[PDB]
Amino acid sequence: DNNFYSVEIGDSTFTVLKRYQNLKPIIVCAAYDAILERNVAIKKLSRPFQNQTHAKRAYRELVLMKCVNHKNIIGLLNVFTPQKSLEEFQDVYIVMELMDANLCQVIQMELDHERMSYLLYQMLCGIKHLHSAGIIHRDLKPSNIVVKSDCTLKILDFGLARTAGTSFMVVTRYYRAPEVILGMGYKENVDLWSVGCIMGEMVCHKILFPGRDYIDQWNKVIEQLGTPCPEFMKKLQPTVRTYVENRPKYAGYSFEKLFPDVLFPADSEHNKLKASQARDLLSKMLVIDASKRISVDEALQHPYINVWYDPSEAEAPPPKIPDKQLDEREHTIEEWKELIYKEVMD
Amino acid sequence: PKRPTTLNLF
Amino acid sequence: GSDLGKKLLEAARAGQDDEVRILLANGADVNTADETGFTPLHLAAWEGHLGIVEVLLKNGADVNANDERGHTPLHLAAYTGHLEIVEVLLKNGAGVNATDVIGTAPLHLAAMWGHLEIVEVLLKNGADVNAQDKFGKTPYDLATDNGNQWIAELLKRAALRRKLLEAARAGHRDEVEDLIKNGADVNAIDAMGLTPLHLAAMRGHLEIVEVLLKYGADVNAEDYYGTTPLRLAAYIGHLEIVEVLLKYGADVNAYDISGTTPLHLAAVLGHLEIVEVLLKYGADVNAQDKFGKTAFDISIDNGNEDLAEILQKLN
Repeated sequence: DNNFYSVEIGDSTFTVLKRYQNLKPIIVCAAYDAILERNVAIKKLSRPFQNQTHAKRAYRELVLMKCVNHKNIIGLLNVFTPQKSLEEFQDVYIVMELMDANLCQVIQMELDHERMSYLLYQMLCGIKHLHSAGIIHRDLKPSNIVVKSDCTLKILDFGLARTAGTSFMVVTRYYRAPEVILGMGYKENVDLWSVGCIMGEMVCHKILFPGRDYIDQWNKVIEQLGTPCPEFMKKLQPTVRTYVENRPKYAGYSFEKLFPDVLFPADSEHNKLKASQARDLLSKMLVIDASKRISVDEALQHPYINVWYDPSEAEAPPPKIPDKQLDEREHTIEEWKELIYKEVMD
Repeated sequence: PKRPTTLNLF
Repeated sequence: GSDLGKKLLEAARAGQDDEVRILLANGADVNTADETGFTPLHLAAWEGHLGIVEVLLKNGADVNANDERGHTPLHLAAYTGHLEIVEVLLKNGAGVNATDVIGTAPLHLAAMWGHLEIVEVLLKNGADVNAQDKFGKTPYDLATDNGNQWIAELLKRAALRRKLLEAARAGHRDEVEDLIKNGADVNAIDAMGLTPLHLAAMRGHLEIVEVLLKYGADVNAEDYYGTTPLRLAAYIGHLEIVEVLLKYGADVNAYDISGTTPLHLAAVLGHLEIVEVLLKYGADVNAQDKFGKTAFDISIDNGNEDLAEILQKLN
């Protein structure tokens, strides 16, 4: 029957369960779960089965949000559709944990070393868990990372082609790793480049590499970090190597010049040391050559991060994803509707 | 050292 | 300094191939310097001992070692006129435009003393024709001042190829057309095989690309790595240039050594409009690169989802 009530939230309508009360918009609502007695977030996906792109994205997010459980990754609390049959099926509502803000607000703060390293520690724990689950985000950025007033942090979604709609409605290119831009493959640590850019932006309160397009992104990188060595050029493909090796050559500033001590809190024997550790970690993440860039595991062992290490958070068991669910299998719009409906019906 | 328990947000 | 080194310095200078072999075998430092910075490679290059040069280099000799005056082993070979040594040093990684305390480079010396084949070899290896010493003299000026008139002609020719290439790099369309009208080769190349068209495509200067194509430029010119102007434009994202290139006969299904076509490259960054034009001119989506990936598969791996929805419909 109809255990629902519809509410006008802007242009569209929100037909949710009566357990969720007082819907406030943030194309995603915030409500109070009277059963769980705590505020939640409600995302609405209208006709996700309409085409391949929307359908794949929604299918992965559902499957993955159900399987993955980590406290630094936003979790699924509930999922329902107000329609009662496959013929009438239309919308999907995904109830999630509610957070207070995204990093874009934290970046404008002058944080202390404890909060900075603790926020970063949580980022890496989440990233690591995703990796163990065979998920490389490939699209980290401050708008994808959300925080709470108790200084907790979570990763908001699963990234490229695994996300459907924006909760906390920041361009991707600013944080995209060069191996992608230069036509090279990618391994787990592309996400670590982004952490480097996000960490840097936190330090100096500015976008590290603000380019006009993807290509200009490469110009902003070598201007700051210096043209890479010839052993890296040999890994490029002919067309890319021809373009890269005809760029103006840049020496690149040291990470002391990129991130001086004035940017950090430095008024103590402990603070001036902590400033160098953050700079060291930055110099191990912001590395063009991904073969010389450290891993997520190594980032968690760094002196700047390891203070908070807890094996229950940084070494949690990986999830068991059902076999061959996230492949590039093409389907009809009706096949998608049935797969998605099967995952949403009560 | 203790883990930060607060974060002044807007 | 070291005792085994002083014997290696005089052994290499004397031409004793066996003495150098035994000294390097027993454990002589291959890069010992004398009072004024000259090393065994300097001495063997000054005296013209090709065998000893090939021996010292295999033992790890510094190809680009300086002395007190800033002269390297290439300065010496260029001065004395030993072609085979110039060729061996270059192939080992010598500095073609190394300069000394007054700005003299190996091409100044080769042109000054009329060493033809060295002037020609140094140019192939990327020697800077326009290079000047601290007194404003170019290799062309020295050749003229010393009656090496054929070398001066070659250097003037090379200076003109350089002026056309630099005009495409950062020059006006008028200069490109003046140089062409006044007899400049549209197909001129640099040391790495780049033509004025390669440089124009990368630059994104449509006006220049048109002039070159009009006056005979090769649309399918490959550089040292096998790169064509269509693939550069397709990757960088120069829509208008990808259009005139295909208009003037550029091969759309041409692939480099790794099996990469322009369609593959536009999918890296997701140049929607470029992919449209490529498919119009007949870009094959079944084409697989050296790994086996189609243009469609690349869009997936780069997150360019709007582009992938177009290729799946075809394949």
